[PDB]
Amino acid sequence: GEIIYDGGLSSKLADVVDKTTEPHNADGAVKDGRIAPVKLDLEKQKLDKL
Amino acid sequence: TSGSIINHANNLNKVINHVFADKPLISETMLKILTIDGTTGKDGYRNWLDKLVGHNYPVYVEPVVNIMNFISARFVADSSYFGYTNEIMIMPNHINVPVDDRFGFRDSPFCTSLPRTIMGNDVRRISYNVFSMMEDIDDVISEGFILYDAYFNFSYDIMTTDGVTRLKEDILIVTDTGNDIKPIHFYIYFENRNDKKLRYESKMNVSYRLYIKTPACLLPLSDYMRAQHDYVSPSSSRVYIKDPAVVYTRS
Amino acid sequence: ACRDKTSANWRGYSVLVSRYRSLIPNELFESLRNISGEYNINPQDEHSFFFALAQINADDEFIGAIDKESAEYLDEYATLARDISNSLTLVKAAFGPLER
Amino acid sequence: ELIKVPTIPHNLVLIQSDNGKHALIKEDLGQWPVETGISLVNQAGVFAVQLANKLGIDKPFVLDAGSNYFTDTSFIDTRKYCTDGLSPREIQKALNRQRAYYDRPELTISENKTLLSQSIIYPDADGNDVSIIFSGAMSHAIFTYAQSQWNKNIIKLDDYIREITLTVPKQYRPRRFKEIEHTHGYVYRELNQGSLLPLVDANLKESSSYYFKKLMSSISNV
Amino acid sequence: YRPRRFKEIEHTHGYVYRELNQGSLLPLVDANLKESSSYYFKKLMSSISNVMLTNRLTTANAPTVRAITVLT
Repeated sequence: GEIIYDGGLSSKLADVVDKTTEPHNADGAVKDGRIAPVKLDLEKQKLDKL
Repeated sequence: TSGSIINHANNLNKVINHVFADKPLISETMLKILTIDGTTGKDGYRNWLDKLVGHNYPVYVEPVVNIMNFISARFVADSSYFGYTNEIMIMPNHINVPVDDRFGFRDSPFCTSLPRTIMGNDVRRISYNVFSMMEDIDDVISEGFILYDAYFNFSYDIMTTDGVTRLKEDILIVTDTGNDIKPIHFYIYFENRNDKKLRYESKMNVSYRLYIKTPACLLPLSDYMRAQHDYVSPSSSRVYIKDPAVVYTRS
Repeated sequence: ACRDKTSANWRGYSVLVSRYRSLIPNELFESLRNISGEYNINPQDEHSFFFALAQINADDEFIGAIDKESAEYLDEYATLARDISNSLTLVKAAFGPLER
Repeated sequence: ELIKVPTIPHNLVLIQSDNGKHALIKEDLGQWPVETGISLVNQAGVFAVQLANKLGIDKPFVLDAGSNYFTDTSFIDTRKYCTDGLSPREIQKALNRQRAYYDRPELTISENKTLLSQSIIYPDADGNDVSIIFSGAMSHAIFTYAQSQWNKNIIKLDDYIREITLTVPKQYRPRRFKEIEHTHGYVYRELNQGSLLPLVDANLKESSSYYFKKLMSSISNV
Repeated sequence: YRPRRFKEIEHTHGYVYRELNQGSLLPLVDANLKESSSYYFKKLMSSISNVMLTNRLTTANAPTVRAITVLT
């Protein structure tokens, strides 16, 4: 007979990213207008500029 | 307190830089009178602006200011006209949802109002910040919830034909830093009731659905009489004077 | 001229003093409260400082309410203190009481 | 200089299915990206400037859509059918397709006359022309409000002459006006006077030096 | 603020060495800093990056006067 339904393009809820990602803000449907997170290289094991 | 001075200085610099870029906001004669002391023109305007902080001078609300205020207020109030909403809902396909069936869309993502209670229980509400901070999103998504405390921008493409109504991108993205909601673009198709292929595809292929309040710009053809509106134009017999001077130079 | 120049360029100097205070740690500041001194300035230097008062801008340095270099310099003192304590303990354990 | 807007800026779009069973009308004002964590009123104003630019509303203007009309072939119908807005022919075609799906008969002659005469231009008591057309709610409200706000500053020539009659010096020659400009003259002028005292008080010596230099450069050549 | 998660193996079988001695700045701080204060002042100002009756004016000593103003 004719094939009424055979699978199809499927929709998945979540897009899980395996690669570890640096901290960020919302940039999808919700966009955050504030300043991006400030990266400070605190806690230096050896003195460099003091 | 310090930090207040820092904030004031930074805001002053930003304001000066923005107003002086492209076409300067201030006229050339004002720049001349401020400069006549010997300043660079930016410094004099900055000093004058700082001196005017917290004034009591009366100001007049011009017609253009009223027009902009009206348009901004209507932008804030009627959010659906400009492609953004303030709450959305995400729930599995196996839970029935009351929908706005006036238009006839198949699996319409529009609700007349967000359900206060579904299946005899209140629908959970989560702020966007708390939702992003979460780490057990699977358990809370197993039931579905209403995201709020954010402005969700969306778009839709109403297609004339019949087909499966699905988003361009996935609903959710999980990162080790946090969870985000991807941009929302609905592909809306019209509905033919007797179509086993499309019904099965909608029932089985799609596992989760996103619902937003019905846009106010959408309006059925049946109630077209509500689009009737009146505009008044002044009489064509009016003649306009470009130079309203009432006197002539002696020679 | 001096009054106009000072009224124009006081926020920058106030912010500079705030940053310089932010550089110093608390213990060193408490130590420096014991000392005292007096600075002698030539009249020509003072009149030149007030006649030609350079305008200082730190808008580039500040990212919102947070400035990086001050925090970094202040943090380095924790490493310095840890090194001080460790070295003192090691020397005392190595040499013990000292005789002359 | 007032700008005469020749056409009403409607934004109605009719979307109908291929079957024709369903149809709808949409207002197209565009999608504006709104951010979170920042105040909403500021972004609202930033977008409102662009929205006013889109509708031809920001600059001062007056409406000149009275002449956009035609008359029917039938001799009884003296009504003036306006040509602006969503044309009733489009709605007629959409409704005819919708009734064609349901196997219903097409719109009758009487129903066609009823529908095609909905948009009309009629005179008003004081001479203005009222045009009833198919248009969206947001465009209608914004256009009407802007029309009122800009009409607040249009005044008759005689009233303006009366307002500025005290300041005319004696030696200069009066200007004759055409009788039309007296009976039907209208002028767009802002009549609120902005005080210059803030600048003068804040930086007194700069303003004093500027005005004194200009005045003495003028006087020295007598 | 909460810290980012490591790898799963580093969570189940991960061990880290650490020290809990914060230390104190008193041995450096506790002294008579009268003579040595001005060198520290100069280093502090170097830490932050910066930059007829009238012809007698010269601006060759501005930075030291600025430092004096800040210290005062």
